[PDB]
Amino acid sequence: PQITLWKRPFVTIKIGGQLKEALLDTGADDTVLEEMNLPGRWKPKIVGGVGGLIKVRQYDQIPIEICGHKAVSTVLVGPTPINIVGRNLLTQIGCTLNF
Amino acid sequence: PQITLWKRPFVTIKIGGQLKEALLDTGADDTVLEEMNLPGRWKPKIVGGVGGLIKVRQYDQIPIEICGHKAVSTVLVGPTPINIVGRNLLTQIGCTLNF
Ligand SMILES: CC(C)CN(C[C@@H](O)[C@H](Cc1ccccc1)NC(=O)O[C@H]1CO[C@H]2OCC[C@H]21)S(=O)(=O)c1ccc(N)cc1
Repeated sequence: PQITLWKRPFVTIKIGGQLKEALLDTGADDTVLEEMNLPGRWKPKIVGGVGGLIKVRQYDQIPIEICGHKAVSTVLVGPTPINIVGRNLLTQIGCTLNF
Repeated sequence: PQITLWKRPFVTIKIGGQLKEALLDTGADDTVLEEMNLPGRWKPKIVGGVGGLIKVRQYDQIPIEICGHKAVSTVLVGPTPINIVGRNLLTQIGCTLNF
């Protein structure tokens, strides 16, 4: 289907056995989530946004259910003020912009 | 047009006769541009993202042209590291997410 943009485009994602709300964000290179536990190895990374830099944990090959897709992706975890779904995950599920 | 998300979705915009590259960003509530001069009244605003807050100037009713679509909308100006087109302008040009 389609999603208009009069409202913030939140979708529900299933990740780590939890249901979370996340913003579909074409301006984000990567998917960044608020503090949570995920299993497996991680490596520290710096993420920079409009207000400055934050430290995050990078988890690879995390399964995520999103918009009827069973996806697998890299996920960054840290002090973001909102869960964002970035182009890494948007491309995997075939999302595009159209006007 | 249609725009995939394997690369950052930059488009050329025209504002006040000036050509600029901006990111099409569904996570951004409102268009934010790097420091520039615009005419008319403004009011300060605070916007927040990854890494914290910034102060911007809000100009209302500014003409902006994007891929042949003309709009008159609110434009924020401040220390963003890149030009961002937000949902306020995406909606006015009929842009949607599709998958
Ligand atoms: C955090 C979002 C809810 C809001 N942001 C839009 C978002 O697309 C920014 C837009 C953005 C893009 C580049 C640089 C700064 C901000 N991208 C972002 O922070 O992504 C980071 C995660 O992936 C990495 O790839 C880009 C930076 C990292 S935002 O820049 O703070 C913002 C907030 C409000 C408005 N009106 C305009 C923009």
